Amino acid sequence: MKTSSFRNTYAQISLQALKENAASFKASLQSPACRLMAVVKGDGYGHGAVAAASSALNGGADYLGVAILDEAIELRDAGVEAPILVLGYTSPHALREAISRNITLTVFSTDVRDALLEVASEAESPIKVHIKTETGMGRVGVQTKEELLDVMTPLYHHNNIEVEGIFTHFAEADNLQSTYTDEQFARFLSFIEAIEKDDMHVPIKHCCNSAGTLFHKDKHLDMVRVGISLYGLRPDVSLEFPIELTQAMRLFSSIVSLRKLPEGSSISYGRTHKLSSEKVVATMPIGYADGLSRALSNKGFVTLHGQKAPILGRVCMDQTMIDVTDIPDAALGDHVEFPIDEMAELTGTINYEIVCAVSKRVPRYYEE
Amino acid sequence: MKTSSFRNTYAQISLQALKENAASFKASLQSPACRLMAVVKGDGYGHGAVAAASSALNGGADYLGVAILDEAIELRDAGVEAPILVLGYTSPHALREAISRNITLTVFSTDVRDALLEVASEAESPIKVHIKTETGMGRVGVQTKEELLDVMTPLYHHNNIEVEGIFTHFAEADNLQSTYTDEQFARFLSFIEAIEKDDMHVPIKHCCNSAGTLFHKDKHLDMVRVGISLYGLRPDVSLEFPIELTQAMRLFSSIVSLRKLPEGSSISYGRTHKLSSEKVVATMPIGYADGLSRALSNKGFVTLHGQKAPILGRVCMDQTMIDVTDIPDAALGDHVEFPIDEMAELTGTINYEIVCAVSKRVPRYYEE
Ligand SMILES: *Cc1c(COP(=O)(O)O)cnc(C)c1O
Ligand SMILES: *Cc1c(COP(=O)(O)O)cnc(C)c1O
Repeated sequence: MKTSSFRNTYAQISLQALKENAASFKASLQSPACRLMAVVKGDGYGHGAVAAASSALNGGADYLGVAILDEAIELRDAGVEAPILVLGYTSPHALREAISRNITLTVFSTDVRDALLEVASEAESPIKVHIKTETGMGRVGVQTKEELLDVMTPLYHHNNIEVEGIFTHFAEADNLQSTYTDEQFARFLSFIEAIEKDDMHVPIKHCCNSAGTLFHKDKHLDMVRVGISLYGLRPDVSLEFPIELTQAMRLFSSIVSLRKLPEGSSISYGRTHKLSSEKVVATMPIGYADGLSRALSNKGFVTLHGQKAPILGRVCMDQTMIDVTDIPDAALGDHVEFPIDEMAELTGTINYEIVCAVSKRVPRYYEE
Repeated sequence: MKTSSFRNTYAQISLQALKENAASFKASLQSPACRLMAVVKGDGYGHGAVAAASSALNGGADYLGVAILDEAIELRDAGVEAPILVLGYTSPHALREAISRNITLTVFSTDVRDALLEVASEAESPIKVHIKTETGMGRVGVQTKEELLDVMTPLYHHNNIEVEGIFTHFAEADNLQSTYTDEQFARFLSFIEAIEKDDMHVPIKHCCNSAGTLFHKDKHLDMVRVGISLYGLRPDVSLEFPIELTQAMRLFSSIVSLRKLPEGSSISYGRTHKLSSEKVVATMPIGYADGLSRALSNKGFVTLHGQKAPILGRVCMDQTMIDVTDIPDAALGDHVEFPIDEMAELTGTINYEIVCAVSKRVPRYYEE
């Protein structure tokens, strides 16, 4: 993780916010036996995987979730010893590496099942797996009771494999007017009924993401998987948080040039903006190679001195211009802030993408 | 740079293409005295700064360009010894570090001018600077003859500073129906006339980017600054290359799940796509945390087996679904390719952003 720079363009990350958000979530769970999994995929949703994991554990998280084995190995190499579940696919050729670093694996297909049966016969402590079930996200997971039984049963009865978990994922738990989450939950319980009729007991049943955790407490089961709201960001901006949470990331740049340009002057590539009068134009050392979306061209804004300054013309790779004509105290060197949810709204996306897109060129400053 | 992974999602980078592209550009220049600057900002436009710089030098580049001092320091730390120009702003507090690593600096403001005058008062050998002039990009640079003279003259006459260069940048050199590039060029020459009337001779006058280099050979002057087309990508997809170039980056993922889903099934978050009939849906281990634009949701495609497979529903952080129903030989494990220019077109952006957005989670495989 880049954590220093000679350029005043940076993401400030509050570790205390992350810790307190984990504690707030832990306190909110249906039962004290329910585990809090902190989901730190995508390099901690752009905040930094190791920083987010460490903070979340300090706040009471019980498990970590990542998307791919690479991310789990990164955590282990940084000295994180907490349980880690790879939520997505892990291929047969990667299984020995995963088991050697004590990484819990998601399984939903026979190629991985069969490789695991051969590999498990050659390992020290039991291998831990969670089985993924399909209930309506239309993404990954076994699809029928028959397939679940076919995939899980040989793993369950292998003397060196523990089927620790079984889970599903919700497509719209943030839509509080929809029956779909209850329908998915019913299908999930239907899968579970099938394995329990075959006397297979799985100790961690789980289905909730941030939205499920916040708004579907009846579905907390044995573990919840909190991602976006661990970072104090809403699953959907139409929602209001029912627990106390703080946004952990704030994105800043600064003014490195401040100039008056005459009426008729065009700004940036393609001359897509022409000044309607004399304007004071500030240039910032940030652009789309820092992850500032080019779709904010001629439509986004930054804040400074309690006012909004609109972006003029096209966002460049490394530089972006703003109009500070109505902000008389704007000066060379001023730091400015980028609103994360508003950038998502203006470009037709979600805060998840905005924070992940902050590129490796932008240092993260952990201010605690 | 990440260069290995347990997941089959990757950017293949042809070093031979980069080297040959640099050679092709070098051969095309107006005169053999004209220098080729390889622009490798944004981590070599997402290809890898060190790899791109090394390849370009091997192909005949004379100078390297980066956006910010961080990038120049990275190249020096990797053992690159070629001249490097920081094209954007460098702040007063960073000047000593830059000069100690023999980095050429762009200057266009008095804060940096005055700090330089005090610092140069130090240093082993002369400090090299280029002066940025504003001619119509509306971004950075001195704006008037008076300002140019005020900024440059004390630097020119300091016994330990060399004003090696003076430059400008074009807003629409890729627009071959516009007079603006010729107008900018005339303003640039007007700046140059002003300093030469004051008997200040600058050895490297430069103004061309990729588009200027390709289509405005009369403006090559002492050096051209080739970025996007060094990577074999067009400045604008409406253009055809007038010289021989090869696209250096190719982006791939793979099928990690292949399932038949019934009519009426919804795919991914928000149920934004529902199957109009029974479909074979493949899931790929790639999503917007890898830099795959979420704006490709329900509209982008990948290629496999000589056909296009459309993206179904929303791109997730780490996974994306495609329809392979009309591709009978699609199988678990198939690798698929993402078309870079078409992804830009479909999401209303440019190839520059697409290749820079490929995130640090995606390994670069250097093919040669
Ligand atoms: C991303 C993800 C989560 C976390 O979702 P949020 O909305 O970020 O809370 C949980 N589980 C799985 C399987 C995921 O992919
Ligand atoms: C980005 C940039 C270049 C290269 O532009 P391309 O279109 O990528 O060729 C050249 N000069 C300056 C100052 C730049 O910012």
